Amino acid sequence: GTFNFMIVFQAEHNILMHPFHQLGVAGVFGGALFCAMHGSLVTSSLIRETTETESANYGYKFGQEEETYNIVAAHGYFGRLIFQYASFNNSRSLHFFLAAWPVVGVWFAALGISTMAFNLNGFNFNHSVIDAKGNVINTWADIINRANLGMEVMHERNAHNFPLDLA
Amino acid sequence: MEVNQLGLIATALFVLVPSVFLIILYVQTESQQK
Amino acid sequence: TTGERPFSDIITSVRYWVIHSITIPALFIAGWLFVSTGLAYDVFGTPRPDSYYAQEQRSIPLVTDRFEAKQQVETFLEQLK
Amino acid sequence: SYPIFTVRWVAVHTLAVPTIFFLGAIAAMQFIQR
Amino acid sequence: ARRTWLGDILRPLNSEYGKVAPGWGTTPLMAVFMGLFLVFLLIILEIYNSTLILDGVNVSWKALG
Amino acid sequence: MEPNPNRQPVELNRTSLYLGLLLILVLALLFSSYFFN
Amino acid sequence: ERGWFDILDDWLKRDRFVFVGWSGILLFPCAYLALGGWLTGTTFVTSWYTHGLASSYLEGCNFLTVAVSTPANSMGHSLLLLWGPEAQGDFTRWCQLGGLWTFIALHGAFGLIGFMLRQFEIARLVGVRPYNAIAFSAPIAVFVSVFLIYPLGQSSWFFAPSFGVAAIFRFLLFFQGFHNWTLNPFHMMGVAGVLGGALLCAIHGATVENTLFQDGEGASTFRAFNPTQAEETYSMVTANRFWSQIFGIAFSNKRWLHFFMLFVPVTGLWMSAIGVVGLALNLRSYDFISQEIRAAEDPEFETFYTKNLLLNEGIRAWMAPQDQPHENFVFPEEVLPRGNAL
Amino acid sequence: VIAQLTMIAMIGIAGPMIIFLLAVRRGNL
Amino acid sequence: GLPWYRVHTVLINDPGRLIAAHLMHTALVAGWAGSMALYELATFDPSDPVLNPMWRQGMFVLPFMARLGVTGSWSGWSITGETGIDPGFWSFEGVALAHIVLSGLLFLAACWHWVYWDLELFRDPRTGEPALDLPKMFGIHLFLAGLLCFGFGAFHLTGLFGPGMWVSDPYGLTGSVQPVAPEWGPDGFNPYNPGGVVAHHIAAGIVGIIAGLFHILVRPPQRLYKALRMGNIETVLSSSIAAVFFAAFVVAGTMWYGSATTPIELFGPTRYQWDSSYFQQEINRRVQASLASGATLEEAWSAIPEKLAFYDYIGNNPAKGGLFRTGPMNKGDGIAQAWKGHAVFRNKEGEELFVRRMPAFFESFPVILTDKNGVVKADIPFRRAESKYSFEQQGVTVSFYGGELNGQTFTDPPTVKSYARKAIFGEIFEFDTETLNSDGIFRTSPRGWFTFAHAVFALLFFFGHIWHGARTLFRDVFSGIDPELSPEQVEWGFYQKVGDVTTR
Amino acid sequence: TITPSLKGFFIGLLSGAVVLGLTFAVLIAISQIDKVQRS
Amino acid sequence: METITYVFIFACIIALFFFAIFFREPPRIT
Amino acid sequence: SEGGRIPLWIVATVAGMGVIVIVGLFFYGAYAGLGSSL
Ligand code: CLA
Ligand code: CLA
Ligand code: CLA
Ligand code: CLA
Ligand code: CLA
Ligand SMILES: CC(C)=CCC/C(C)=C/CC/C(C)=C/CC/C(C)=C/CC/C(C)=C/CC/C(C)=C/CC/C(C)=C/CC/C(C)=C/CC/C(C)=C/CC1=CC(=O)C(C)=C(C)C1=O
Ligand SMILES: CCCCCCCCCCCCCCCC(=O)OC[C@H](COP(=O)(O)OC[C@@H](O)CO)OC(=O)CCCCCCCCCCCCCCC
Ligand SMILES: CC1=C(/C=C/C(C)=C/C=C/C(C)=C/C=C/C=C(C)/C=C/C=C(C)/C=C/C2=C(C)CCCC2(C)C)C(C)(C)CCC1
Ligand SMILES: CC1=C(/C=C/C(C)=C/C=C/C(C)=C/C=C/C=C(C)/C=C/C=C(C)/C=C/C2=C(C)CCCC2(C)C)C(C)(C)CCC1
Ligand code: OEX
Ligand SMILES: [Ca+2]
Ligand SMILES: [Ca+2]
Ligand SMILES: [Cl-]
Ligand SMILES: [Fe+2]
Ligand SMILES: [Mg+2]
Repeated sequence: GTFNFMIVFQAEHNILMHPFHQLGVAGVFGGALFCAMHGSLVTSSLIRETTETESANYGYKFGQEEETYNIVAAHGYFGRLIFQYASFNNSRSLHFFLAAWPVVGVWFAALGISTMAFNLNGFNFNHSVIDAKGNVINTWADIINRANLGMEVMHERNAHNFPLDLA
Repeated sequence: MEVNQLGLIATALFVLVPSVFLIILYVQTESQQK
Repeated sequence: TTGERPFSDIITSVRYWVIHSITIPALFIAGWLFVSTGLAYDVFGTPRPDSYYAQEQRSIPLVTDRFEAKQQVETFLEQLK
Repeated sequence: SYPIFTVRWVAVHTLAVPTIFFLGAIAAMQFIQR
Repeated sequence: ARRTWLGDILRPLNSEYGKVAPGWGTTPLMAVFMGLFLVFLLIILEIYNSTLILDGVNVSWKALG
Repeated sequence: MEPNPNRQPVELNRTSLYLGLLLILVLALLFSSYFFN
Repeated sequence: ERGWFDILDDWLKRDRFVFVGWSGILLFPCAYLALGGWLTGTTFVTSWYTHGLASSYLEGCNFLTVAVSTPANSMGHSLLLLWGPEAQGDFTRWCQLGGLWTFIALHGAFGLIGFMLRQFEIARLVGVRPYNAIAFSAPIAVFVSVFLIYPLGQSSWFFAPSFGVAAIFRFLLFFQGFHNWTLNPFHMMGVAGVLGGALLCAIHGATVENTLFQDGEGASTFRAFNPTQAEETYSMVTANRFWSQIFGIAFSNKRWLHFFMLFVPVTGLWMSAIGVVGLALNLRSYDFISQEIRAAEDPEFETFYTKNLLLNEGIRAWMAPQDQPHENFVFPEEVLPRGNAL
Repeated sequence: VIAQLTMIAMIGIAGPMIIFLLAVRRGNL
Repeated sequence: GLPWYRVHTVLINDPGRLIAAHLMHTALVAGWAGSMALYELATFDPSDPVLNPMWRQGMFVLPFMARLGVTGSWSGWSITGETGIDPGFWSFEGVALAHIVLSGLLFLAACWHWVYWDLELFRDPRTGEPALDLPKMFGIHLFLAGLLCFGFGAFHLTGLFGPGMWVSDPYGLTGSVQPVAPEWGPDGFNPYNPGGVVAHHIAAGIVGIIAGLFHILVRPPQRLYKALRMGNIETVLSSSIAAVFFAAFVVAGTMWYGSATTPIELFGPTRYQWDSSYFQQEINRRVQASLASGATLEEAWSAIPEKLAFYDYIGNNPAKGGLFRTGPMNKGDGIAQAWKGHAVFRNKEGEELFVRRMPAFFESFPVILTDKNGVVKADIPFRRAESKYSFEQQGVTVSFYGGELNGQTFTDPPTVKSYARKAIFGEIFEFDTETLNSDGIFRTSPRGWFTFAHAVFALLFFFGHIWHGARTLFRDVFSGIDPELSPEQVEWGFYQKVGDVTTR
Repeated sequence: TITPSLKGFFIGLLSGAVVLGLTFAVLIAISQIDKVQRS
Repeated sequence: METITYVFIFACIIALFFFAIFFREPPRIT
Repeated sequence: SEGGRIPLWIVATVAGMGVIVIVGLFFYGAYAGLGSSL
């Protein structure tokens, strides 16, 4: 039913072509990226506290005062992976970024749904490209449009008596 | 409904076998000396 | 720091801007002329607005043969009279 | 006091030079009429 | 550790742990063979892909009969 | 026989048990529909 | 030992603004070419001859609709090398045949290889464990499954995603209508891993930021941290109690927490990659057979599943003629599936 | 069209001009 | 203690118990091969190689036995459809039994090596510590592999001392096991040329022998020994895993595209043969040759072998299946019984109409008929109210040539429509849907399942490779980084060369 | 015989060898000119 | 039988929630 | 030559305004000529 809602939404608002949904996608893809990234760097710089025959997780004790990884080494790595100033040396700034990116992005996803709720819809570049005579030159937007058309005409096949789906 | 008649055993063993593996490991962990 | 000159030093210096008030506009203008002269179309083989279809044609010039694809494209272009 | 032509300089210009060229191209493109 | 007849027989074959040739040794020859192997793989790949088309080499079910 | 010195004890703590059972049960809830088809 | 190899090694591994390394020799040209190829194509290059599409700023497309599009279906899985038998060294014709697509895909792939190797190399030099590269295996599994394996299982590169915003959206809607890809449990695990990863990211960031120790007098709390400080900047104990009382469970082990933060999105993406591998062969989760048998016998039997299949059928019939121009589809008005009125 | 770009040119520059003038004169920024 | 996911690391410094574990694994795999062969023999119907071959029956190991020359059963039948053949011991049953016995012997050997793990052989004579000289083991094993490969190519595949391999015509109509001579020219690298497989095994065999001798006789360079951590078995694990995912992607590819080692009579046709209407083209060629020589249409189509017509049917396209659509292809469309014949559609004016075929992409597809120039002449409308091309309006009829319906014509719109619906799948067949309670939904073939499983496993083994390479190269820090790590080793510019303390 | 596509293959091979060759030549040269200070 | 299976698995998951919350290994400061 | 002569806030303000101008042009171009749908 979730998928139904999504497909119909695409048909009726062309949500994929809406910048708030794109920000949503940046939000969750980005959220996952930074989650995996952060996970990987912190895991990468754990201080040796264990032997090879035991889990490294036992190297950390709940409530200990000392940090369990070396952030300076982590930053040293990631700063060389890209370049120094593209890396966080401040754990607080880093975690704030970690909080903010997915939260803000997902806020935009939500506002996307909530404004398409009032039919301010995705970008419409249907027949935006025209040749010198006036022939329509399709772009990927128009193929999207054809898919959207399939969705529009098929959904709720018995619910419509009149030609326009106005809500 | 005309479901796959092996779906039941497939699901049941899918749950039970690794769950049992984990319970074996946990329980034999608990019984080790403190 | 890694030994290179700080960016803020460079981009707040007079010499940088002496160089780049020349080099940047020159590049921008070169790109501009790359399009406005129509050279881009020729280099990349992109249709001009008057070159997508022959006058009465409504069929896409789709490539349908792998190894004679070059010739196919040339024929499509020839048919634009 | 500081070198000018470094690896960093090269990296920067491999991106920046074409970027400005392309932006000029696209800017020119905004005035094309069918 | 336990000695056995066959263990005694095979002993020399597992007695040189850690033994190395000095410096770079045969690394360059190896490198040559790697380059040649890369080229070989490139050849058979481009043949299969029909980017490399050779006389008498019809890459098809209809290769012969 | 003389004992093998490479032997190590194995452990699964309770949190790991719970995590594993969650993984397995949720995977089963997901795939079961497809197994029944 | 101080031969040329070691001297080269010395220079390559110099601590500079942009680290190079042995991995740089693979990474930088391939990445540069992939990105440059994308920008070049999206700016100047058409898809008229391959797709019957405009795809460049030059043609009037915008950032959302520009793409470097896949080759014509008739190209099959040709490497489409500039010097290959298709383009025969002609760069213009090469562009017109979709050569930039394979150009970008392949330089992209070797570039990703270069980047992961870079992660290993730097991890080794700095003396950290190589979990960043391991985590990076997931993006690679996705790229390889989707841009390479998938079209390789299909008729041609044509059905791979085209490198473009709208084109990628088209790829999504194609997968819904043709593969019913949402119904696929590997995709579902992908979704769970992505959204779960974003959840973990957000919740962890917020938890740290809201259990900070007061280490300064400032009301803006970022300066009250020092990279070299030994102490935890936030309270694990308080965080743990908070979530235990709020949610019922809580992390108590930071190492576990962060490994879990690695595990979840990487595993998700990997599962999705497996599903796409299935789709390469059209080995879909399209249907529930029991559902179809019931619905076939009982025209009053309806679920959201059957509704979604109606949607899929619409997508296919309405989009196929323009989306797949090589098939020469002609679908008469009368065969097009439509409900009442619309 | 030329008039509109001229207007937004003067209006657009006004602010940075305020800031520039104050910075040059060691004003109370 | 050890986490659950590390239990097997106890074998790392225990060569004897590692050998025991490998023996057990091998025993499991061989036991699998035996039991799989037995289950397939317990389910395989050998009575119809034409329309019910192994690949229609969900047979997986059977085609591999067939591929290398095992084609008969002790019970007297052969997969080529012969009767009263004596396959000797090496029937499918004999192969299965051999694998079961092998499994048992490997189990016992595993027990012996597990108990008697502490052999002097596994001890470095200088340190008394457990040690394996992996470079030399590599030489020995590479040499053995070389010998086995060479022998496989030169004797088995050539038929010089062995059965040969499965070979067929380009349309998979007359396949059988034949000896194959090596192709030493460039066509040897043509995947569809079997002689290339033979020459491959002979040449690569010899090369393996030579390189093996080299690796026995020549020690690693110190620089490579150190760089690749050749004292650490996990490096061997890492590189072996890389080689294995490489090989797996290759066999997945050759299965999907087809090659001399993935014949259509054993694994089913490829999706691409449907895509390019390969069999339709051959069928049309043969019919045209028949008509040119004076045959009637009925005679021309009746001369088409049922097997060839059967290849020209989308139900055998391996890209029409489903991930959870389980079992043999027969469980879907049914057990094929007979070709109905070639359907020819005509309108009231008598023009031949052609049903537009379903592409593999489409789970469902409309029914559209065009004339020879692709102009639409008839269809099955969705909406009727403005229909202009209905079979009823266009008076569409269908006449059959060849097969069961040879000579028959149907004019009543329901029936003509029904056959057009079947015509979207290509040639039309009668199925037994009752025997297996077939549900009418397409399933993939062993080609598809093999391809899927191997692409997936290959991709996962990419991860295995990455992980063990990581563990190998970073062994020193995998319990964590140096607790005494100096901030200056990671602060920029302190060293001129990253990580090198001698460059302060 | 050398088909056009075999000639193409050779052209590609040469182009790759040239790119990699010039790259390694240049990097080696630079490495020799700009040595790290030790001791 | 399918429904029984689905509801069973769900119920097992909820019970698991119960044990994972109220009968977890307690976090201890060392 | 000397670093600091031209203040960074001016460099930032001018560069930023340049970016606004070029992007603005691209948006104008969305409504005129090719891609305008007209
Ligand atoms: C290391 C960086 C790198 C890498 C990995 C690649 C990789 C790739 N690029 Mg290249 N590319 C690069 C840098 C790189 N590029 C650069 C810097 C440029 C700018 C000049 C280009 C420009 C470029 C173009 C224009 C194109 C490619 C393409 C290709 C692909 C095919 C290459 C090939 O067939 O080589 C074959 C050659 C080798 C593998 C070298 C072999 C070396 C051996 C070991 C030595 C033997 C040679 C011997 C001395 C010669 C004797 C022969 C004699 C008998 C006649 C390939 C995916 C093509 C592509 O993408 O098409 C879709 C393509 O068209 N690239
Ligand atoms: C290379 C592996 C392989 C392949 C390609 C095949 C292929 C074939 N098998 Mg064989 N089979 C295999 C291994 C394989 N089998 C093994 C190891 C066994 C022993 C158990 C069997 C036992 C077997 C039997 C008994 C039979 C077959 C049959 C068949 C055929 C039907 C295939 C089918 O319906 O699959 C369906 C495939 C699926 C439904 C896909 C399963 C996907 C799993 C469930 C995914 C699991 C996800 C995982 C839990 C996620 C973890 C996430 C975590 C990491 C976070 C087919 C030709 C049948 C046939 O027709 O025989 C005549 C038949 O009766 N097979
Ligand atoms: C003792 C000898 C022996 C023999 C004669 C056979 C013979 C048979 N077995 Mg096998 N089998 C054996 C041992 C043997 N088996 C063992 C010990 C095992 C347990 C691992 C198995 C497990 C097994 C299985 C699981 C299966 C078979 C099957 C079969 C049959 C097809 C074989 C085939 O397709 O392989 C193909 C083999 C290859 C393609 C080998 C690839 C070699 C790689 C690429 C080597 C790479 C490393 C090398 C060092 C590289 C350097 C090379 C150098 C020369 C340059 C066949 C009847 C199949 C069958 O149909 O079952 C009923 C089947 O499914 N067997
Ligand atoms: C030749 C193949 C091979 C081999 C010999 C190893 C060997 C080893 N790996 Mg593994 N590994 C491999 C492939 C291989 N790996 C691959 C392909 C992957 C990617 C998926 C991994 C990923 C991996 C990881 C992530 C890790 C290892 C580790 C380990 C070591 C301990 C394994 C253990 O104790 O598990 C015990 C396993 C169990 C108690 C149950 C596992 C149940 C599985 C998940 C499901 C059922 C599997 C089924 C029975 C197998 C069917 C066969 C299949 C081929 C179709 C061990 C040295 C670990 C390590 O290095 O320790 C320090 C470790 O962390 N490996
Ligand atoms: C993302 C991909 C990736 C990554 C990150 C690694 C990383 C790792 N691998 Mg490698 N490996 C890979 C893919 C990858 N591998 C592949 C596909 C294979 C093929 C089987 C191997 C085979 C392999 C082996 C055999 C070994 C490793 C080892 C290792 C480790 C040491 C680094 C190394 O050897 O790099 C190797 C270098 C590369 C992967 C770069 C290759 C660049 C090629 C030559 C460019 C070719 C251009 C091409 C010719 C252009 C034409 C294209 C054509 C389509 C037209 C390390 C853990 C070693 C190890 O684990 O030591 C402990 C080891 O022994 N790997
Ligand atoms: C054949 C040829 C000739 C070979 C010659 C090779 C020769 C040697 C090359 C030398 C010259 C070379 C330099 C020329 C370059 C050519 C050209 C420029 C190549 C371009 C290639 C490529 C396309 C560039 C892409 C640009 C770049 C990679 C984009 C991605 C980077 C991205 C934008 C970073 C910003 C995002 C930022 C917010 C990330 C932080 C969030 C996340 C990581 C938090 C996690 C985290 C962070 C921490 O910070 C720490 C601490 C911890 C704990 C932690 O959890
Ligand atoms: C054919 C024969 C087949 C027989 C084989 C039997 C198969 C056995 C399979 C064993 C797997 C058990 C899983 C271990 C589970 C477990 O023990 O994890 C906890 C574990 C922690 O290990 P530690 O390093 O902390 O050491 C503690 C030790 O006690 C563990 O042994 O982490 C891992 O094992 C890595 C995998 C993480 C898995 C996390 C997934 C759970 C999250 C929830 C997912 C579902 C909900 C999602 C909602 C959207
Ligand atoms: C492919 C080719 C290759 C190479 C070439 C290349 C590599 C080039 C480069 C070039 C490139 C490299 C391009 C340039 C660029 C960029 C541009 C096109 C621009 C842009 C962007 C933008 C427009 C900005 C804006 C926005 C955002 C993004 C950010 C912030 C916000 C804003 C709004 C500002 C060769 C020749 C070898 C061969 C053949 C082919
Ligand atoms: C000892 C004794 C005896 C006997 C032995 C035997 C009785 C035999 C056997 C063998 C056997 C009878 C056992 C076995 C094998 C089996 C296995 C090893 C299999 C496995 C399974 C798998 C692994 C699969 C997985 C999964 C699932 C299940 C499904 C889907 C997915 C997959 C496929 C992944 C004799 C007389 C010889 C003598 C000597 C001694
Ligand atoms: O209800 Mn659920 O979806 Ca919103 O649009 Mn109108 O209504 Mn019905 O159609 Mn389309
Ligand atoms: Ca005009
Ligand atoms: Ca029935
Ligand atoms: Cl609906
Ligand atoms: Fe953190
Ligand atoms: Mg415009």
